Amino acid sequence: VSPPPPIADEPLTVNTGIYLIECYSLDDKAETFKVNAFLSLSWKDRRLAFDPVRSGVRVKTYEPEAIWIPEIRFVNVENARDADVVDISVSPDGTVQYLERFSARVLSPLDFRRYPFDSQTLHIYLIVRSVDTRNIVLAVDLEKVGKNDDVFLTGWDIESFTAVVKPANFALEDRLESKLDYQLRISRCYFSYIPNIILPMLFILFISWTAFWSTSYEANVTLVVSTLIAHIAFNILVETNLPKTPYMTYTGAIIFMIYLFYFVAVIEVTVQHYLKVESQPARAASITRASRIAFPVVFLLANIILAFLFF
Amino acid sequence: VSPPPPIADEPLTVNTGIYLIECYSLDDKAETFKVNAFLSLSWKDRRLAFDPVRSGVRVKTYEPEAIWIPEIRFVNVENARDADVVDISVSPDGTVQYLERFSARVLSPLDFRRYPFDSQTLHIYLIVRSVDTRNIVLAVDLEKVGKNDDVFLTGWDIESFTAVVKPANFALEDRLESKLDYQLRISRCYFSYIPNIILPMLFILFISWTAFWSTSYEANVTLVVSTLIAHIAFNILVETNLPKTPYMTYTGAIIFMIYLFYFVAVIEVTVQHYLKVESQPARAASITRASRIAFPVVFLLANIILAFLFF
Amino acid sequence: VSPPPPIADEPLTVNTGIYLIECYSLDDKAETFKVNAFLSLSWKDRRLAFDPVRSGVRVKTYEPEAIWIPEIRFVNVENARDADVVDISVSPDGTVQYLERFSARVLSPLDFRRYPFDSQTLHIYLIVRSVDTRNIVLAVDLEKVGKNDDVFLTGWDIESFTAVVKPANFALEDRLESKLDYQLRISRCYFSYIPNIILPMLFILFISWTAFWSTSYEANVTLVVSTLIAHIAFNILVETNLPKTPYMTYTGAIIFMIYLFYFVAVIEVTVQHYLKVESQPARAASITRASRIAFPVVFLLANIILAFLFF
Amino acid sequence: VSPPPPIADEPLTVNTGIYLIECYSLDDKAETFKVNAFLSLSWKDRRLAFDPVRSGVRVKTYEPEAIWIPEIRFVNVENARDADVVDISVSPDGTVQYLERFSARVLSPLDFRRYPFDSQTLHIYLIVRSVDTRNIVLAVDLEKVGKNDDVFLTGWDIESFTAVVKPANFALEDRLESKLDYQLRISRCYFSYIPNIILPMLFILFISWTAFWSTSYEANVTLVVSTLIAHIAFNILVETNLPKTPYMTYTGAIIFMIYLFYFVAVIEVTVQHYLKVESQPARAASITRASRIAFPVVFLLANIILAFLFF
Amino acid sequence: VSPPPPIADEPLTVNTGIYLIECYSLDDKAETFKVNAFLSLSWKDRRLAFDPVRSGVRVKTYEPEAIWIPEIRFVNVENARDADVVDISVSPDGTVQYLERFSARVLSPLDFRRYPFDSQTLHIYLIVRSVDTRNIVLAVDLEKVGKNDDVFLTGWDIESFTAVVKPANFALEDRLESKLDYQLRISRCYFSYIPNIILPMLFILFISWTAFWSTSYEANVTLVVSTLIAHIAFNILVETNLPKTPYMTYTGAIIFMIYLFYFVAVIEVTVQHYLKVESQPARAASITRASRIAFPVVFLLANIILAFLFF
Repeated sequence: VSPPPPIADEPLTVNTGIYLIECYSLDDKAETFKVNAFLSLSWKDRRLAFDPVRSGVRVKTYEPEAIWIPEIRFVNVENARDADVVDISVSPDGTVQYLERFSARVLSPLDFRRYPFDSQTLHIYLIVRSVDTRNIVLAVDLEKVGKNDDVFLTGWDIESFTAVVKPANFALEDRLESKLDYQLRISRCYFSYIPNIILPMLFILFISWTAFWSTSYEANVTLVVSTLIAHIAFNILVETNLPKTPYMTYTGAIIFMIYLFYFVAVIEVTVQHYLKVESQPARAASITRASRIAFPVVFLLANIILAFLFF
Repeated sequence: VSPPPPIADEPLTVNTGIYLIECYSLDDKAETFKVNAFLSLSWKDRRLAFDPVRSGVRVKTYEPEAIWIPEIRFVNVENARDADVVDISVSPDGTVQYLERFSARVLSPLDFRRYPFDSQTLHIYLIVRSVDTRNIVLAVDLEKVGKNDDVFLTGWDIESFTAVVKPANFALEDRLESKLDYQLRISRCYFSYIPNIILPMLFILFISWTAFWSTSYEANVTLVVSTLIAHIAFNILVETNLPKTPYMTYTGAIIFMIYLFYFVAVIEVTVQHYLKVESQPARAASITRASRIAFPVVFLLANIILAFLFF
Repeated sequence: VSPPPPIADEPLTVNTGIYLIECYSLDDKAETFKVNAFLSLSWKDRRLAFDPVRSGVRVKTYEPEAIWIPEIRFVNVENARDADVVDISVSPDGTVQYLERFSARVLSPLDFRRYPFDSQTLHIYLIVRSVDTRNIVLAVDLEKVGKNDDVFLTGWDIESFTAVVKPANFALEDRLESKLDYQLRISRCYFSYIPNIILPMLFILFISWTAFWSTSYEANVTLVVSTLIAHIAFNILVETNLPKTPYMTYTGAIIFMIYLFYFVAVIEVTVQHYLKVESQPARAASITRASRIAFPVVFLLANIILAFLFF
Repeated sequence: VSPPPPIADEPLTVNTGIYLIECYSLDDKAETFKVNAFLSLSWKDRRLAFDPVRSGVRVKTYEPEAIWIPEIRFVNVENARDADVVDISVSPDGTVQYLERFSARVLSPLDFRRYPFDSQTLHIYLIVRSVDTRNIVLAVDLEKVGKNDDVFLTGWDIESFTAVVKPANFALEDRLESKLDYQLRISRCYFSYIPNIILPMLFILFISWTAFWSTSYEANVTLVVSTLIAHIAFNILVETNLPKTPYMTYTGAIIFMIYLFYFVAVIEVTVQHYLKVESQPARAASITRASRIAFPVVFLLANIILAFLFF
Repeated sequence: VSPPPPIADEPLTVNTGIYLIECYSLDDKAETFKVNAFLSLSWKDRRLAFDPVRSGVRVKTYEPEAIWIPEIRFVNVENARDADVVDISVSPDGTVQYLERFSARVLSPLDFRRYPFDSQTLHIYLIVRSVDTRNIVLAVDLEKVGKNDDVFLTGWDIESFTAVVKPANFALEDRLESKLDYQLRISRCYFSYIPNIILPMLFILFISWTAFWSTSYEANVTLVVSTLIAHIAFNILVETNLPKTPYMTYTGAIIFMIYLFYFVAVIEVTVQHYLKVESQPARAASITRASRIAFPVVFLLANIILAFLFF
């Protein structure tokens, strides 16, 4: 079987359509997600045309081996998909209606800079490579693009599944390739963020600041250094929840500024003590009492600096 | 091979039956479980009917390629199943008795809000897609739905394996699909919660409260801050046992309220000290002595608030 | 090829035999072990009988496709085995001697209640499903059941590999199945428990008890609370060695009772201090001095309670 | 099919070309990376030559089985690649144009001595083994060597993909092999190095040095030993980011020297105390005051020693 | 195709040869290593003999399916190898020269008692099972046994790859098997052990001993108990580097004895305090001053006891 010969000089249009049955295994670290879907392809091969009256039937069904079928592939997949052909139907004019169910692991890049208020745009790129006998381009049948309502990705909200209708047609290793962009949009979700990461990290930070209602260098050193251990040990506890990136994220910045407020708290505590033992308990107490409004306010305003920086 | 032609206008009934041989690899995080089972299918194709007298035999056995067999598929599977056909038997009337042994990884959503007293309902969804020549619906042979007695899922109690007999018949990409719901019910199980998570976490919390039988700001700061480290380090130790969810669970709420009781204990300790060094040891001692009934009672009642909130 | 017709009304005996070549990958968590072995099957198909004189040969060798061979399967495997047929030999009477080398991942349940003095019984269950034309039962050729001497499972002692000769014959989805139990016994092994888990955990516990040779509430609070952190951090260190079960184990009980001895030590320390600051240093000292024989003795006797409870 | 016979005594040239479609799964620990690419091969087999006029066609397409095709293999792969032949085209002169899409896991050694300013050179080694009837050598078509612009490796910058045009021709197990070196260059990237590993580790180190503005052996011991715990716990937190190597890295040296500055700080603190309690508070204070310029300066200069050692 | 008939009653010699191309993925825990190599086999099948003059060619090449080829297998592999036949060459006399490239995961037992100065002997065991028609033995072609110079195993030194030429011929399940031992000798390598495990663990241990230049029970308790936490937290940090074995290793013994020196340090500190508060500061100071030479010397000598015990 050859590809269908062209009527004029025109290339062959294949009408694509992905319907998401399941989506699962978004690996935030590997920048992958697994998907289980229908792929529908449709084109016109007039070599397969027939008379519905003389053949007796409205629709002819073939096996994949029997007829010509285009080699459609995914670009951004790890390995080629687990495909199973569901149905091949040819109408009287020669219009082939192909359908397969596939499952593929997909590499779409992720951006965690606004964690845990980030949203993502997952791509599924479909290509077809043209042949020597005829050129092939993809098109999108927008009625055959959708998703099951049961489609769930725990800890995200699946907003929308579409495709960009204009395919990207381009030359590669001396032949025309036609690429299509199918986009799954999603938006994050971590109702427990505040009680699982933020609130206990604010509490351990506030505990360090009770050293501004105290003058014991021995109690203060225990307060500030022991709660710094408590902070690091807590960061250890929530390490699994936080994104491990080579760049700075929003939650990551909050964390960093907290390590800074531990450093500045120690400076104060050391200064307050150096002034009191250096017989200036006037200036010593003036600083420690100022820190009690200075630290919380500077914290709140810097957090507004960050918030506004990222959003 | 086409599907069997209909006698009247009726659709084709396939009689389904899943018998669980093994169940294993419930991944609480990925919301999957692996299963190894028999799938039995049964329908009537009168094109395969024969005379037992003239054929000489009572039952004819075919190969899968030889005869028409419906394309049954699972909905909520990662990849299509590892199927091995066990037996195909056709009786004189044309009744096909199909049997295969499969193993599949399955995506059923899990709800840990009532951890570790949660129960689950694992779904295995069977579909069949109807064809142009004839409509197909699934039915359930409830005598062929069951499970091996050896079937174990460590840390759960396998309660029941059934199917919802009314199939869900619906149109999808222009054809009728017939869906079936097979439900594995399970219920959790963790005797170690009481002896592995709750009791040592109550002990480390109680240790923090011995600061209400003390007036040393230096001993008290060590008591409350060191036991807060002990709490976080313990939470680290039992991190593997606890469910890593984007939502708030019951055990997770207990944990959170404990981080709050550390914060409130520090407030008290700081206030008691601020009053004693501010020459009001009457009010200082009044508070610290009140906390000794206040803290434990508030704890017990809040835990009853939580308990009743979740149950 | 059909199954061999019966001489009388008798069912077909297949003579089984597993010889373990390697065993490896015991996953204590997943309750699996991998195995690499020979499976030998032997039955009589008199349709394959021949005259050694007229055929010219002593033994005829066939290909698997050529002759009838029973569908033997494992029950408690994740996926069906990686089988490679080694030899098929038919003697003049029609006795088929089949041999294959397989490797399979196996689900046998494990019991860690007596960790690290537990022993296990790993099952490999062989089934055969009878057919419409004839009934099939398994038998054990005990000369063809054994294990290579190199067979090693690091951290255990491979005691014995046998089979229970009486097969379990039973009806399943309307046909007779014949099941066989092959048992690999194993017994645990951990000299490092004493020098890796128990001894450093007794040392950190004893360190907490030097607070009975002291009256400083500040040193005592540091001793008991700091060593409790040391205990939890050590439990973290040996978390990989200890079994993560939903039930209580023997080592797990020892651990739990140690968390209790930290709680009781804190009670004492708090009471001793409350009596001394409440001007009763007679009773204060009486208790602290009694704890010095009370604690170690109660520990030793409770450990004998536990020991005897589990053994 | 034999290899094409030589015109003269010359060997057969195959023109190679790898175009990277995706690259992913760089395992820093295992020294692997996965890749998905096109491999293009081109040679002249004049046995396949044809007359475009009499054959009627400009280009003949064959199946892999039909014609002779060289066994090209990768050297440094774990398992042989997942190859799928995309197109085989023969022009009138007998020039075969082969194209396949493969995905392979690759073992290229990595050097982390200059972490996190290291750059890498990933190799993909192509071999062909010559045969008895004729010698085979690889050549590089540099226009067919390239990479997709979407090719991403999170936390690195993909600089360049080329091949060394001079193939390495050599005798192995009595035959000529022709090897080619395809090099993917990459350079590291951890913009957050300073902000997540270095800065909080300098802060916890500086906190230890506030013991030079103090004379309390009890506060100083808490300062230096508690911040040493904070250092180790932080190193635990950033363990995932740091490379696990059997050799010394640059970041690893910084870490090591920090453990040394904790040791030397303790020596000082112990000496300062030993002199003050040994009634020499002149020399005691002289040392502690000197450490306040000595420690930071020695640190800065040693870090310049290291920096210059590695770069 | 049957095996070649014997000329006399002699058995068939197959000449083996493994050439290591790559070696990788030594899993210290699972006692496996992956390997990628050439396997060369050579034997005489006179059924394949030909006249070079009449056939026209000097050497005939066959496909694996075409001719008889022995079932050579590995003993100590997890799954049977990923084999790809590279070349089959038959000379005029019937001498088959087979070559395949395989990759296999291999189970060779490892001994870490002298970690990190241990050396290993990795086995690759080749078997052939004799058949009913003829006996088969393996031989070693020592010119076809070697390794690529690029062969690397990070953190080890690949010393040598040979085979024991005398095959082990033996009866198994009623037939002769011929076994061969191919040995890869490797030796460990960890310069970072001294700068990653031993030195910071000696520093944290030395810090505990500054309590012999001090008489404050409160500072001493903080010194010894806080550095014991620091020791456990550090052991946590280097847990990944250290071998997780059921037996006692050399590095493991060093670790254990360090936990003992923490226990003995606490005993001293408790005794020194009990004597000073029990008004015997003569004996109290005598002990503490003796410990300053006793502890370091006993440490050094015990480490020489260990060193000499293991080596």
